[PDB]
Amino acid sequence: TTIAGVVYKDGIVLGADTRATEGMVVADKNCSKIHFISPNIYCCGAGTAADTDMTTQLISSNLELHSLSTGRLPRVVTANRMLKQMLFRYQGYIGAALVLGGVDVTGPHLYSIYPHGSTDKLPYVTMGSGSLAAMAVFEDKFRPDMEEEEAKNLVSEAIAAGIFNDLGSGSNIDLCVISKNKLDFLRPYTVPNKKGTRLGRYRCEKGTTAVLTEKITPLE
Amino acid sequence: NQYDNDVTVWSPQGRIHQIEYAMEAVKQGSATVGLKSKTHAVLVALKRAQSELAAHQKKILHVDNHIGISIAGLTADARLLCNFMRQECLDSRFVFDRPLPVSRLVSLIGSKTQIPTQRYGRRPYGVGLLIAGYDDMGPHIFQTCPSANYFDCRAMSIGARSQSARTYLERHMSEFMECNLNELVKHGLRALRETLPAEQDLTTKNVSIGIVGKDLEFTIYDDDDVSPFLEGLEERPQ
Amino acid sequence: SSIGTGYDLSASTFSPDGRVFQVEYAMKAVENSSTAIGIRCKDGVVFGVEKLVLSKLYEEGSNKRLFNVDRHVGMAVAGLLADARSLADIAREEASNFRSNFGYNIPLKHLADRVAMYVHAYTLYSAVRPFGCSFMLGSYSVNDGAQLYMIDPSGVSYGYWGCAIGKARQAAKTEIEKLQMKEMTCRDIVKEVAKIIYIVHDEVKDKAFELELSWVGELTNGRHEIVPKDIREEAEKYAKESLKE
Amino acid sequence: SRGSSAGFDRHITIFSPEGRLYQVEYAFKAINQGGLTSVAVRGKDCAVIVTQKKVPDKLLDSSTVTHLFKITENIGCVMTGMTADSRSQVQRARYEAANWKYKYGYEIPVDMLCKRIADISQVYTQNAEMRPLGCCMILIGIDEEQGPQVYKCDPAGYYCGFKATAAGVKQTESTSFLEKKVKKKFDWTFEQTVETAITCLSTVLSIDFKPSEIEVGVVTVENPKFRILTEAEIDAHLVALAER
Amino acid sequence: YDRGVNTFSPEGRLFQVEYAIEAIKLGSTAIGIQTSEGVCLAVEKRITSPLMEPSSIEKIVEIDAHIGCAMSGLIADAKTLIDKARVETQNHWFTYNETMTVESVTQAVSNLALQFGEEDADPGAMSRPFGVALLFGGVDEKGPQLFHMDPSGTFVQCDARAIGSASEGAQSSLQEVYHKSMTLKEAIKSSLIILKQVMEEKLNATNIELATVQPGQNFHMFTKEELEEVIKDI
Amino acid sequence: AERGYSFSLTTFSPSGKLVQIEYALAAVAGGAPSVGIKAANGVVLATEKKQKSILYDERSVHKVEPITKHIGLVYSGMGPDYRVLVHRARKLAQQYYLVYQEPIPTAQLVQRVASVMQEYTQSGGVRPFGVSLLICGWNEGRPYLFQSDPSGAYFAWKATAMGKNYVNGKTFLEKRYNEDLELEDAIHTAILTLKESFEGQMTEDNIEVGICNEAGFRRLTPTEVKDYLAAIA
Amino acid sequence: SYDRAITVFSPDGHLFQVEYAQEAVKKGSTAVGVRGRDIVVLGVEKKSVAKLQDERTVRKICALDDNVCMAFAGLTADARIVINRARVECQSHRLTVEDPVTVEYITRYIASLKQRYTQSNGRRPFGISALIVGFDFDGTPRLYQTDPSGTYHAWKANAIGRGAKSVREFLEKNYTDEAIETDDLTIKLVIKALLEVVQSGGKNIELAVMRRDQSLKILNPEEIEKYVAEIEKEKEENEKKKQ
Amino acid sequence: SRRYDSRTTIFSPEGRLYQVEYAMEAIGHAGTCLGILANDGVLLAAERRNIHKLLDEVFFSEKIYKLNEDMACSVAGITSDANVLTNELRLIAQRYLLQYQEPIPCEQLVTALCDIKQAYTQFGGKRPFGVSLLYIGWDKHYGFQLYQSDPSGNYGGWKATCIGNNSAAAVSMLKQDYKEGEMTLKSALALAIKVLNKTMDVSKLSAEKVEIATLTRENGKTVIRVLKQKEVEQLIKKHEEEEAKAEREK
Ligand SMILES: CC(C)C[C@H](NC(=O)[C@H](CCc1ccccc1)NC(=O)CN1CCOCC1)C(=O)N[C@@H](Cc1ccccc1)C(=O)N[C@@H](CC(C)C)[C@@H](O)[C@H](C)CO
Repeated sequence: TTIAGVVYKDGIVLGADTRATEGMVVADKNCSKIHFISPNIYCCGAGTAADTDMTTQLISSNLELHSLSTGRLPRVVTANRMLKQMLFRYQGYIGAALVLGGVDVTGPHLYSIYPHGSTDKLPYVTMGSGSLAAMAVFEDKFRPDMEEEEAKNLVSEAIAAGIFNDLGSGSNIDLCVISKNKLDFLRPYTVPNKKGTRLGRYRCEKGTTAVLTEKITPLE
Repeated sequence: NQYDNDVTVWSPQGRIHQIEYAMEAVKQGSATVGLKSKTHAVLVALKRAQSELAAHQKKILHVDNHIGISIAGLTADARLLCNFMRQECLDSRFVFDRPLPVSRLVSLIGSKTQIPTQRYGRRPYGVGLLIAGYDDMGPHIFQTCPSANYFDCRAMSIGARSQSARTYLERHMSEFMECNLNELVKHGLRALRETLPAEQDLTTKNVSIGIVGKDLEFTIYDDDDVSPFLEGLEERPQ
Repeated sequence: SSIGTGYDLSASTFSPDGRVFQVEYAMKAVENSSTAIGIRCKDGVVFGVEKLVLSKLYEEGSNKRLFNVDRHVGMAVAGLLADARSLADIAREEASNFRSNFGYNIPLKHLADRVAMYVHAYTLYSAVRPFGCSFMLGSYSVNDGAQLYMIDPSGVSYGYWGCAIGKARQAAKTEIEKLQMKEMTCRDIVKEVAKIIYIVHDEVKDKAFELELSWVGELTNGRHEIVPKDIREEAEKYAKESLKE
Repeated sequence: SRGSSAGFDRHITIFSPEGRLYQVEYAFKAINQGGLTSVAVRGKDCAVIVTQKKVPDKLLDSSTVTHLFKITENIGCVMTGMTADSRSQVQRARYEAANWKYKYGYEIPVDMLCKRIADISQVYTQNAEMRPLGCCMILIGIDEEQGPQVYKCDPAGYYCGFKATAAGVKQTESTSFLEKKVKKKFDWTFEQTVETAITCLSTVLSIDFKPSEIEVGVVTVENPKFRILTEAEIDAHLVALAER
Repeated sequence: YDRGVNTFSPEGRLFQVEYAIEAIKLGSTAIGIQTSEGVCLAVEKRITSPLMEPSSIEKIVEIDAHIGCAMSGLIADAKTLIDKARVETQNHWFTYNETMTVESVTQAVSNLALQFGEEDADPGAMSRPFGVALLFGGVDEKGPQLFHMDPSGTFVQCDARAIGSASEGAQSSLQEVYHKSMTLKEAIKSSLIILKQVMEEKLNATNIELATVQPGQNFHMFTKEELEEVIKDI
Repeated sequence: AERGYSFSLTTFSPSGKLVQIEYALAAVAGGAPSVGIKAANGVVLATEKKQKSILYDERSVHKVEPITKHIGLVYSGMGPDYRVLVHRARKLAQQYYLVYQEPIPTAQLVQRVASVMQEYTQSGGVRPFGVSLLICGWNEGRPYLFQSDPSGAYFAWKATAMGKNYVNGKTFLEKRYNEDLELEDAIHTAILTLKESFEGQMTEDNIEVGICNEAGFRRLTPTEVKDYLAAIA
Repeated sequence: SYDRAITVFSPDGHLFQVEYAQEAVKKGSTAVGVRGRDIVVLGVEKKSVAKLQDERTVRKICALDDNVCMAFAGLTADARIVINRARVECQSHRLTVEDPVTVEYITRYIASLKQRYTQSNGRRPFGISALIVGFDFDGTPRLYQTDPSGTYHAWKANAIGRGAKSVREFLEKNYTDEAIETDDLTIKLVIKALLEVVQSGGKNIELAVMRRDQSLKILNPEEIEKYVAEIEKEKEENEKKKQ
Repeated sequence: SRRYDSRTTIFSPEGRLYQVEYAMEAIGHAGTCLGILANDGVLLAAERRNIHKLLDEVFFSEKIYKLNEDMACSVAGITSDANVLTNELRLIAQRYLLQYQEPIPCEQLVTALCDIKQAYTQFGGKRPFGVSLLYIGWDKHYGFQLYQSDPSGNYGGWKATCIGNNSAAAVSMLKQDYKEGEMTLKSALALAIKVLNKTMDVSKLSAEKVEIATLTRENGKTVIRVLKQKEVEQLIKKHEEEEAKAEREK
């Protein structure tokens, strides 16, 4: 994977690739790694897929309960606390590296959360097998208080670096822009990789497959 | 009548009837006496018999080499408390390699016996105890009640018609501190015999003696071993 | 002030006028006990207890109603003695735990608070009955000061300059009010304590009694100790002499 | 119906034939046993608590007699009713607040604290083994966006936010006073709030307090920390009242 | 008016225990006699029907090869105690490689006395006392010994003792004929005589059971023939 | 120290009546009235939110509560019990979602909450809830209205009322209302059937309304209530 | 859990709950059983014939193992519990000990269970009595009877339930060595004893027999009608030509 | 604590359990519910108490629960307790299925629930479940089957029986028109219509007021179907056309 996050003037941009691997083989060419926590908080997941899924889902649920009882919009510190405390309670056995981004009543907040339960609040963060490349892009071309499109360009650039330089990352670039009054969950923000077009027709015509046994069963 | 059946129910007069009813259990047993000199602690117990064909009930129990007790009340509760004291003493020897100070053991008895007097469905211990012990604070006679209250005594008597024995001891307190062992046991036996009509008196068949001291571990004299104490006593009055 | 039609058989049951009669009954058990007073001077706290003697057969110092809860904290009890002792155990354990957790001697206000909460925990269920005793905690420190607190069976805890509990609670309080303990010292105070004890004592209804006394202050390095036989006999002499006027 | 009873519905927390919980009401009556009254008033830029300080003894260290409790640096409270139960509920409140901040990373809202305490009380209302607490809790504190907050919770499990409330003996009289004073619509400044509270209690008890007869908790927007007024700065308001 | 099972009477006794003592009085009467030649235990079977196999009525059982027990009252309650005794003896043998003294066994069983209660207790704990009375007759290092135990848990040694419905009368009749030097035959004879006196049915070889434990011979349950040969010299 | 009473506080009378449940219903039929109307394209819940003074802050505690993004709640009876049931219901919904990754069907939430309420009529040392619940929802295109009473029983309603004068309100709805209505119309007849027991000037702060269409559940703003309470709009 | 003493002693020394359970047994359908030389027979009376009820699903006779069968009287549900626990025990015995089970053993188990329920907290005595029947190895046929109290005995023949005293007296006056000298004669004795209390029929009587090393055999209403015909014939060929 | 205990699992002096009997009294006030066994199937028919103009009707049924692909049940008494017991029944069925990989025999399921109910009558100090149940099903051991279970934990297998309000008269009426071995599903439906007609307090009987379900064996699989209002109306109308016919002969 190759997830990143940045903080600009009006909010937060989250990025992620869409490659999921098992072994050294691509299992999913299009995997959504940017997860819904609350309507104002999203979280990118890298590492053990099922772990990132169930963890992000659980915390999303608990936050829904929380805001349901409080009647207010959830804070990012809350999701951060829940995540880090759960992850720490399991001492790293839950393979979940996370980039938590959201806009509060206190403003934009971006955390990185490692599977052992430690967190870092930074203007920009990267996680995943392609995190070094993305972090290089950030360290090279980041400036405080960027404009929205500028930050989107930066993050997509980082994720791209992860995609082309890391064998663990591949395929599309997903973005998520979160401002004080907007939520752009841009799915296929960029499709920089395309499968080559077939040069032949290997279509098998009806009858080429020999059959030993047949049984039709009507339904409704 | 509505404050009678539970140990967690205060009466409007600031009393707990179950505790007092438990206190009445001590008076149901045969009387017993305890007194100390300055070197020895002595328990003298009047054993009771159902019929003439039944042996006399044990009233003196061994706790530790330096501690013995005399019971008055429910023998089951007595055995329970006894085993508790034995266990605490063994623990003290196991941990510190020194005998458990008697006062501390008594304190533990208080703490343990206090608990069931404050919990619903529980009941007080229906037994009174006289504890004779010796440590580096001298001899000790203690008294423990079903109310979980305990007393450090110079002399004491508990049980059926023990009032006579009490009245006797209260006169000879001043003598007690300087008596030799034989005189101490004598006084104990007189106090004990005071709790009897003139038609009956002490016998080797119905008297037990427990002795502990600076020169002697806790020992129990029951039958023919009691005679050297009985033989050497006045004829008593009528 | 007297209802009892099933509404007074449990601490889990309110009276129709909003009272918990079990607690009040326990308080009445406190009232039937011999009076124990304690007074705070500018340099510590002194305790005095009217320890009634039920028999001459009992050794001196038996049934102590003055306890060492901590090396800097003393406890004076009034009422059902067994409960008082158990509460002394609870207080001791609380102080020990506090030391083992935070590394210094427990502040008196906090100890009183904790133990009081523990007591209150018994005024709420039918499974247990309220403690049948009231008690006073006394302490002194240089960084803290002289402190005296009191707790009743309900779980109420308060800080006093002078306090009394038992039969002649009010009769003792009226005598304590006469003193100016905000300026006096624990050395002078002992005499006055013994005096008030002898005054409040009823030589007619109640038989013979033994007087217990306790120091805790600057004169004892912050340690709660028993009053030496000299000072005790001195105070008793002062009291017996002051009883002839 | 209309006062009917059956079984142990007057001894434990079960339903009466008319669907009432007698033990709860009895607990409300147990609140009044203290013989005191507390008043809470919410301002435009603050929140104020005032309560009787009946110290009938010179033998009491009057500093130890308080019904005002600091739950958090920014959350204060006043308890009315049975003292021990009150202190218990205060401990529980402090725990729930500290735990809240530990788990969620931000200070607990007065709203949520009061809601929690009330939710705990409901259990006492529904379980027969224990009896509700003979006390009422009033919390005050500044909220990040909703500003000054004054909440209150009952032994019944009821909790609510208020522009003003009272608790204890002269509760109804104090409320009837406060709503009459609210309808007039004044400029709810700090002094207006404090004076309204103190005068509510005063004209409800007909006492005209000395500065050592009451205690006043307070929390401002400019100073969100729960502050307890000294005898002097209470006497200031007291002498400020006897002029107009 | 209902109360707890561990409630005290104003007299200072436990109601349930006293009621258990009252329960014993409805049981089959049994007699145990101690003799320097051995201990004997006899008990009526109280057969309520000719169809009932009398050999399935055992009120005398073997605790161990050197200890036997006679019971009176609610037998179903006694079964548990008997098994506990057997288990205790076997545990003691396993641990110490020796037999238990009769007093130790009796005490061990007596430890289950007031082991009943409601609150603050185990789920399988006893709810009520055992409505049964026991006579432990056996031979140890202190020779022949006979012990008696009641629901109170109070156990005591007896030279001769009768328990059951006809307790008092049989005890008087026992006092009239006991001297601390009887032969075992005399003890058996006396036992069967008093038994015949107190029983409502005609005493025969299938009406009762008798067993002896002697220094030289293990626990022996008297067969029909032997019973007849003792009943013979009525 | 504490444990708990292990015996039922709710038992059968010789006639065969679970008396405590009936008394609970007596508590229910005594609280503020609440109406619920299913309307083809949505559901409406409405209740009398009449405080008891000008000092009360009506914008702090609500009677119309959301369970999830598509399910809503109102009640008749005791406030605290309701609050408890709301928390529990929300939790149940979140459990269902965590397991199935699909918003819980209204009927299912109703059944589960009903089981929870049923427990307190048999479990030890507890009384039943003094609360009847009206639960609205939007699942699988169709709208849903349910009621659950203290016994743990539940019924599906086209329209109904609970609380004070629930009989008069039931006949009112039975007459002056029917199917094919739009959400607006339903809200109108809901405030109208609430007005049939409003002994006072029914303002926008005296009543609370929540709606549940196929776009989710939400509580109507006091402004929208003002527009509706103008006997029009 | 429910830590409450249910069965306690009364001031006169009675266990009221147990006695009540025995009264519940008294209301049960009459169940009798006799022991023979090579057969053993158990029969149960008033089966509450509704004729709309399946007879199989309400049988009061149940097999515990291939060796032991059992009838009961009292609360049917409690009886189901006891029966199942008994079967489980019968298997567990085979598990821990290679040998099967003796009638006395399983009887002792059931009795101990009942007693345990007479002395345990929060529980309540089983309202049943049981007639246990079997042919343990060595060939000796055995019949036992249990009681809610926990007491158990062995019998040559016995009866429990409604009017058990009547059938007990009848069996007392009719149990001879001549009677039950043959299998059919023992079965006829059971049928007669049952007819001496049942509401005069045969369609009200359920009878089953265990014999030697064979399995348990339940008698069809046809065979029962045949034996009842022979019984009604012997009551008119030896009681009509003499009276 | 000991004072507030109502002693729910205790013998009465006569040797009976009062809470069970009172629960029976509760069931006697519940909607009439009967079941009849035939040669080609088995059916349940129950009175509906949830009969109001404003009810929404969002379920397949009201008092008929599907337990297993070969089994269904009907209920009478407290409906919530009924919910508990039915859910538990489904659980048991699925456990047996998970274990033996074949459908649970009907009697085994019934006994399984009844052991729980009995357990509630013997210990725990809880009130019993105020519910009687009728079970219909098919299995490879005993084919078509009808059962009845009471809160006592007691159960029985019936060829035809009734439970609920006016159950006695319904039982005798079933005794009258019974037909051991000659019962078809159609005649059983006629019988159901008849009995439910005379027993239901509100006469005339609309299809609105009753609820009928049938379990049958069709081509290897087991079919459970709840009749639509129209079919019920057909049965009712036919019953009236058979009642006004026999009354001609006078
Ligand atoms: C194929 C998809 C649906 C999921 C894939 N699952 C898998 O690879 C799972 C792993 C299950 C597991 C068990 C115990 C402990 C840990 C993991 N494996 C299997 O399902 C089957 N195998 C069993 C034996 O043979 C090998 C695998 C996966 O997790 N891929 C991870 C990489 C990984 C890390 C650690 C352990 C196992 C796998 C991934 O894509 N991670 C991305 C982040 C996303 C998915 C949030 C990235 O990190 C990018 C793609 C780099 O991998």
